[PDB]
Amino acid sequence: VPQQLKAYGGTFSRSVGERSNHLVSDVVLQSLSPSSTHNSPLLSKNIKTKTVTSF
Amino acid sequence: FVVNFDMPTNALTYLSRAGRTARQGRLGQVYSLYTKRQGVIVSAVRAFLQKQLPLEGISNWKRHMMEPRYAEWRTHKLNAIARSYVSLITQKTIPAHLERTYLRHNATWRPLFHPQTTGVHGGVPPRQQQRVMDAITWKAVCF
Amino acid sequence: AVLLLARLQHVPMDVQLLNTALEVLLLSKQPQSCFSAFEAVRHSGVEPTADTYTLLLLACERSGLWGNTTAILADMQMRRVKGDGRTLNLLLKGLLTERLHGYSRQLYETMVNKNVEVWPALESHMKSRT
Amino acid sequence: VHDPVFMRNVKRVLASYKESMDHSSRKGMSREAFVDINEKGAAWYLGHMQLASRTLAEKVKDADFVLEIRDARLPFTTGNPNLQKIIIDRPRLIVFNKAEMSNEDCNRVIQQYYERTGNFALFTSAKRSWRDTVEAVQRFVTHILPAQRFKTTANVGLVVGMPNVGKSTLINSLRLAHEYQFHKLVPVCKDPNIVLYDSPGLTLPGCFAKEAGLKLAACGIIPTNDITLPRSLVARYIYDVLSAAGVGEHMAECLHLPRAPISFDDCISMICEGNLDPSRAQKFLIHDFQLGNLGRITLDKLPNKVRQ
Amino acid sequence: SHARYRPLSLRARQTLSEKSDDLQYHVVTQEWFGERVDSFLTCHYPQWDYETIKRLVQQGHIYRYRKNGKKKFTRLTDRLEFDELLVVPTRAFWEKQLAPPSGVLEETDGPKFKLSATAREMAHNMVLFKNEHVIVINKPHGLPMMPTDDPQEMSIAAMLPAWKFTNVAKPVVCHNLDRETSGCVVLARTRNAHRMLGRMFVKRVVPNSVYWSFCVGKPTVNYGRVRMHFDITRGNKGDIIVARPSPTKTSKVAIAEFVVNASALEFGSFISFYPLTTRRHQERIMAAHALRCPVLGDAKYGGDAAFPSSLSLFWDPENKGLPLHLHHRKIQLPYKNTAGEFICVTAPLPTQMEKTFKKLGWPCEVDDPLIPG
Amino acid sequence: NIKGGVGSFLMRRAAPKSIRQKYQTGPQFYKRKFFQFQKGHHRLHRRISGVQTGSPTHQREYERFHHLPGDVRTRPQFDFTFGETRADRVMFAWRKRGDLQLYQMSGRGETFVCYRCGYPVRSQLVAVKADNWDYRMCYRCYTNTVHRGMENDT
Amino acid sequence: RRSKEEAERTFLMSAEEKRAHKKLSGRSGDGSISEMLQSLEVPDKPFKRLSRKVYANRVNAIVHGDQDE
Amino acid sequence: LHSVAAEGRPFLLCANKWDAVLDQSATAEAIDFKIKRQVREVKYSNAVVVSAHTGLNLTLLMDQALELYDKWNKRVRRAELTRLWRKMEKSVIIPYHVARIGRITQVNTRPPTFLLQLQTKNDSNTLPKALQEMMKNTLVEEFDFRGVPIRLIQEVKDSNPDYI
Amino acid sequence: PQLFSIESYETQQRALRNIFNEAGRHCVRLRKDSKWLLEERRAFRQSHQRAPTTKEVSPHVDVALAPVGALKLSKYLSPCSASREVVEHSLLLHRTVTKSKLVQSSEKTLFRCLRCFHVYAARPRTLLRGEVAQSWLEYEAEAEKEERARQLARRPHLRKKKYSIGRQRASLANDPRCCPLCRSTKAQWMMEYVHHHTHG
RNA sequence: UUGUUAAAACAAAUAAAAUAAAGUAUGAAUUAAUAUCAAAAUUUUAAUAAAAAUUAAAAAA
RNA sequence: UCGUCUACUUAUUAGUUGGGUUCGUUGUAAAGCAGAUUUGUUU
Ligand SMILES: [Mg+2]
Ligand SMILES: [Zn+2]
Ligand SMILES: [Zn+2]
Repeated sequence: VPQQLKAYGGTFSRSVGERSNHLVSDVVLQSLSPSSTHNSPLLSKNIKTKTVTSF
Repeated sequence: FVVNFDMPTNALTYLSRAGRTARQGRLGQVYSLYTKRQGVIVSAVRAFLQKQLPLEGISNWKRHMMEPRYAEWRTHKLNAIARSYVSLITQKTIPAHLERTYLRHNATWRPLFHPQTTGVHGGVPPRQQQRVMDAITWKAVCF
Repeated sequence: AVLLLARLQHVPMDVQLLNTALEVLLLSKQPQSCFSAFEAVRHSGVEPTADTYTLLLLACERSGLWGNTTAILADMQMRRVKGDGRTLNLLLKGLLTERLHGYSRQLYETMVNKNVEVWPALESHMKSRT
Repeated sequence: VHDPVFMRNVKRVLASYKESMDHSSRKGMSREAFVDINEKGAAWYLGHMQLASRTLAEKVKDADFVLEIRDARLPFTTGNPNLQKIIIDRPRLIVFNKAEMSNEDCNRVIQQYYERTGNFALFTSAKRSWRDTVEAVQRFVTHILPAQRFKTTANVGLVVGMPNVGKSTLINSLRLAHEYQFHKLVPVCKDPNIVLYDSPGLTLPGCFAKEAGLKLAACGIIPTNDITLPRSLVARYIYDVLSAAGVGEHMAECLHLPRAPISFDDCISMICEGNLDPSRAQKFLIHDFQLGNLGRITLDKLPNKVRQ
Repeated sequence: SHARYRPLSLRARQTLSEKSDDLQYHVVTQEWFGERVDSFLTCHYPQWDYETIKRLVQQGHIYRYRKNGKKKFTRLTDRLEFDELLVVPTRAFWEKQLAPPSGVLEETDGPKFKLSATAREMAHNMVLFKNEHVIVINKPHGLPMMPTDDPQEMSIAAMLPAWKFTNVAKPVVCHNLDRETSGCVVLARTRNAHRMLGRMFVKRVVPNSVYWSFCVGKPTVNYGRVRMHFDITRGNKGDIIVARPSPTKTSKVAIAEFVVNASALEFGSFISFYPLTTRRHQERIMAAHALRCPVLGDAKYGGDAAFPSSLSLFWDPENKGLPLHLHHRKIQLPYKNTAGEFICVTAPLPTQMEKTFKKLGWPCEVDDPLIPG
Repeated sequence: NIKGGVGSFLMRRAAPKSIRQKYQTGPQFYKRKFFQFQKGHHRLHRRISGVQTGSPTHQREYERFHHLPGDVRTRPQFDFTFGETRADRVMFAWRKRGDLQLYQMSGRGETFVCYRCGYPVRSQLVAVKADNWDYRMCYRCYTNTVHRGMENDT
Repeated sequence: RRSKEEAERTFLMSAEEKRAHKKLSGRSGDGSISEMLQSLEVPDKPFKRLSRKVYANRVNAIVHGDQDE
Repeated sequence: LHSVAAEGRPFLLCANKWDAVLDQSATAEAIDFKIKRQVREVKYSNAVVVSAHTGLNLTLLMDQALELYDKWNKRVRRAELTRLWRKMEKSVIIPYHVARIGRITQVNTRPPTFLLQLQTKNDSNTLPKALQEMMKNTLVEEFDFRGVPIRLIQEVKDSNPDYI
Repeated sequence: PQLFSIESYETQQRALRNIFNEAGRHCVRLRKDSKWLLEERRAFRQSHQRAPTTKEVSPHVDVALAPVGALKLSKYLSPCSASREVVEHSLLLHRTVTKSKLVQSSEKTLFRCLRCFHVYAARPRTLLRGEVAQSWLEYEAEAEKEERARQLARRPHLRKKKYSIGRQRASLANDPRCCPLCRSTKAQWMMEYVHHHTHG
């Protein structure tokens, strides 16, 4: 008799940090969501967004 | 217009090819011929473009696109339970004796047991699965 | 009669019961059911006779499939059971409908040799074809 | 064996079905008069047949020919009024089923009028199989319809007829024949490339007037139930038609009556005089009119223009 | 009608808002530093209603640009900022294939109808339950809810100006009813009350309406749940309704719960419907085909079995003008009374249905415990 | 013909369909995509609760939420606790501020959905909009609506 | 299906009936709907509702072998 | 034959060593039955029996190969294509939910390819292989493309860059 | 000619409509139940938003007897007469309508059973409750059972005085839901029976 | 009470009366974390909460 | 948001005879649109 009680049949991924923690940096791009920026060394630091209207 | 004679296996090459044709608001077009091998990535990119999402984390490996992380599935499952909880309160009246059963199947968050090895024990603690199995077999061989 | 036959159970098999059930299923709503029963009993059981073959051919005439018109003749030949005049006439009619020229001519020749009467419409059709 | 709770559940639902279907009383509304089976499933159409004129025209324009199926007892009332109103450019082949019961004179009159107009009337009896009918239809196609341009294409016939007349039975017979030969449409003969296209709702009449229902129940098309339509309304109309014919001695000779009846009550009492109550006596009279021991009967009238 | 609006997804609406040029970019000088968005807009545009400004701001047609390259969407309670722009659409912005909200445009009432004192008395008699938010009236039999093809024929939609006892504008009917239906009709006084009550009449799971009907014949079960899928198609003179048991991509489901209250010798029966959907002739067609027993007087659906020889004892089958036994008996409201129970209003049966129930011996005025309140 | 697989967890970013649902510009009328509950709660509904430190002879029922800021710190106007009991078991009702009026239930908190925040809220405090009991508000959204001065508009 | 159609509850089916029809139309595994219907065709008498203590005493007596089912 | 059909070249079977066989009519029927068993437009070719030592009807094989090249470059008009598919959309039975084909116009020859313009704008609404097989089934017997492979190009409707 | 046989069927049906509307003036006043009357006064105030009218609530049930002509009509009509079915069905319908108006009364009335043929005085509402099959009569029965449970659950000793064997046996004799001789629930209105016998 | 047949018979099924199936000795097994176990109502804390707090007072076989 | 529409028209005469064939109130520009919305370890 198969196991009747089950919570999740499939299997979760193995990437703990972010999506596609196995690919090389030349194949997959890095995420830019605020949840992933504050963890990266470059994105968590200062970022300027103010613009200038004319030359 | 750019004609990708073969679908690139990664989003990095696709956007780099796509960038050349359209420059500074100029009208452009991309024709990417694909076969059965690039069927996975062409299915995600086509969906990523229709909903206007950034091509971040796109791969050709099918198991990579269908299997999510535990915490990411944790966030999505918590929202799916709430959306059913809102529709249950808004458009339904449940009796008193069914109040425990409705909230147990459509309104409560039930954590999994070791989601790392969830493919073996199904997410339910096997010490429970052993007690449940003793209830099935005792009434199966009795039948 | 169909209901009573469906209720029937645990009764020995005989050619009389076989042809009676064939008549029942022929006059029933589905003429193909008697053909199915004949194909079921074809493996084993009592041997069918010329009356049963006439019933099968009448059912085929009523329904209109006629896909096994030559199969019935092949079964009769391999069973090595002679057929009656009405059986051979219905087989002639089936072959003429299925435009099997060689088999129809052979059966007509052997019928004229046996000196067994045929249907007037079939005889007129044969004389008009010749 | 599956789950015992499921066994108990199916037992309970089967018992409920049994206790629901035990009642022999039949509901008033004739479910058959509105249900119409097709390839997608059982469908219920609502409304008359006049508001679907353009929906019928757009399909008769696409179909090659118009194969209609009517009943010989009452030709005109069974079909489509817009087909008779507006002339159809496509050739029409009208199969009158149950032709053994219709008036031979009226049959020859209606077939003469159809030949004058351009249509082809084919009268089919119960002893005749559908194979001769479809063969004659193929012969009509190869005689009247011009040759198709491309060899692979096929000529399409739009079938117009109620499911009680025999359209659905013909469709099922052709379907099973084709399936057995090979093992939304229906192919009949692949050598001349003839196919048929059915339209359920355009042929389903739906609602009907009182006299229309009387004629349909007398012909056997529409069902008869005690709640919606007593046997009196139809049997008195049958007797009134017989009296307009005036064949009282003929009624007596048919019903084995001692003398010629005078009124409907007299007819009922004389049929009652085997012994049986007036209800079953009227039922047997209607059954006689259905089976057709009374022959040469035409309930549908013929307009002056069709008689000219 | 110089601009024909078209369906637009969120992506297309954003693309059109980016492509358009009929915008006005208000700067925020030192004088308007720190003012709320709603106050700013209500001080700048005196002709725009406050509800219109609310709808614009909360839908996003009036956003602000903080010089950061991207546009920023704010609510009414948000404060402004120095050096940033506030983008407001102009009149010509709504002339493209983009549908504007309701309040931004001007809707002209045009010609109005003048009612007589007799019609006003009849409307005041039809009024059943009066409230500062909702007005319940008893619609008579054979009255058109909305103006039909004949413009000279009377209708309820033009009797609205006679019901506003103190409001500044006429009430708005919440849900329309069939011409033959003799039930209760609900009107909303407040323009906001109509929007708030419009949610109740969408497809639901729990019923809140009662339909009393008298069908010809007795169905098999005393209580049951009717369900069928409708397809409405345009025809030459009218519409064609196709009923299926199975779903379809174009089909719209219709569900009701019917209970047989009494049976008159299996030739006539009194039943109560509680619907869950809103479809044209829904309960009528349900009783006609599903229950296989048409309601007394539904000539349009099974006219032969509508007037039966069984009930011919009471009514003349040759007239065929008896009122269709279709009455919206009881309907609930979200408003509560002083007792705490929801207000469920009940409409009295027409005199013809009362005569029918008296001839049949059934009580005409009975409460319905299935729908509480 | 080509069968490509993509998980739904990637397309959840475009779950909202309008600006009000995505940028939270107004009240979500039972249409909210993403929620935020405190970590550890299994029953997904925000909780507005009160304390009980005495008998009703000394501590009134409307003094349970005395710790929460707003209208509860004042005396209610209507007292339905005496005489016959209401069907919905409402014990107090505060002054009708604009289009919103507050009500305190009895017994365990009836979980409802606030149309402003979109969350299921289990509390005794409920704010009814214009006497229409289909659109309710949690006390937190009620206090914020009043402080912003949106009680007449929302 | 023919029994259902004869009952004429096509438009009046409910949740339990629809679920039963679904689970019987679905091709089962170890089970067999033919044998299940043959076993259902038995006209045997049903059991009446009893109390918990009375039913436990019944079970104990049956285990001992002194009382019938 | 499947590999040659995938390239786009008209092929033709040849039964070499035809004089060494024992029965001439037995082998000719085994090949014909093997031919009709083929699928995907391979079946629509012919089989020529040839002997290289005796020299049996070698000129007939060289004549059929010349006819295949003429049909390989055959030019079909456009209006004839629309009338064929308009009447074919009705006569065939399509159980699959597919979008209506707007126009049919052959674009390139040798091999002759056809353009099938769809009405919808979605990319996943391509016709199944069963519908492509039926489309290739009629083009060969109606327009005498026997033994000639045919490609198909399903063009989805493209939107306008200005959108009006 | 014309539709002689059709008009004859319509003429006879029109006669049945008139002779049954004539029998309406012969009525037997029956006072309604005390609890049921207050149920009509209550439902009327919520429906019409007005005080009930003594002429509309009709506290006296107006039951109509079968017309004297109809009973002697089907009597002298032979079973072979085709016009007997159309008048028999007209009487069966009025025989049930008389039951529908009878159940609304609660005064003592003669009711005979058909099993052992015993004549006894009963109240029509409680006796014909199981035959009439009316949901509002079903819902009031479920409503009164709760009303009794509310009084008994508030005071358990209240059951001792109200529900006793002396009280239970007395109430059964006051509302004889079954014949005291055969214990059968099947009954018949004696007034309709004696009306059918002395005319037939 | 229902259904079948005929101008009373048969089959189903329960609710009233009647019959039995100890108060004697013989005597197991399921179960078992536990205070001489928390009668109830209110409120609340991470999912039935029999977990906590506030009122209140819940006898024994 | 449960609306309405098996007759008009062209001739003909005094009921007869041949041709042709929808409108509209209100909300909303999303808070709107397929389908389901059921659970008693109950015997
Ligand atoms: Mg929906
Ligand atoms: Zn809130
Ligand atoms: Zn008695």
